[PDB]
Amino acid sequence: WPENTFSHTTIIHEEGTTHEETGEHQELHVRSDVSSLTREQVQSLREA
Amino acid sequence: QLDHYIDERRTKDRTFVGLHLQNIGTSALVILSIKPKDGDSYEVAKLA
Amino acid sequence: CSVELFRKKLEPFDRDTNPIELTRTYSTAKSLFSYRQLGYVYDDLSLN
Repeated sequence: WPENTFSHTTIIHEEGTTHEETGEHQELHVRSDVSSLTREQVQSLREA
Repeated sequence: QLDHYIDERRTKDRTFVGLHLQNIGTSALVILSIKPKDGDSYEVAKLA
Repeated sequence: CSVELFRKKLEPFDRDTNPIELTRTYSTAKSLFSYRQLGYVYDDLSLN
């Protein structure tokens, strides 16, 4: 179909805003099934 | 920690393409690519 | 000031021989004025 039906003109650029990564309290650790978790946490556990 | 994950995702400068959607009456899929003058068209993302 | 010096790319971080990929990503000079993306935050912003 004619691709001009939709509008593909504008481009939106947004600067990297702030981030508050400080502070962690009441860490509700959740122990899960071994087979449920996936590769990255597997590898973190292995390194630990 | 999903909130911390998204915060660390949003700390970075970002760009987006905006689209305005109009009904077509069928099942349409769009294929979107970026065309540079000094290069070949390269696929970007998937949408329908 | 020194806009030509700024448009100059940093070295030798540009070349692919650097195992760290973040330097290849940020080999420029302009982006370095913000350390949002650098990922490290100082806990305190005071002075004795």
